[PDB]
Amino acid sequence: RICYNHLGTKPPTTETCQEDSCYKNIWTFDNIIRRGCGCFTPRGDMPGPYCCESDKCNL
Repeated sequence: RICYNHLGTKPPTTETCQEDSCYKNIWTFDNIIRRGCGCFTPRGDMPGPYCCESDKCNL
C-alpha cells in the first residue's frame, strides 16, 4: 500500500510499503504530519498514532 514519510523540513519521500497496516501521525513534537507503514497497536486511546488497514486511509 502507499503511506507518506515526509515533512519535518524535507517533504518528497513516500513509502510504497508491504505492511498489513499503516498510520497517520499528525502531532510528533514539532507540530507536524510525519508517518508510516507500521502500527499494529489497537487505537482504543492507547499509546500511538491513528492506525488503519487501507491504501492512504484518509490522506
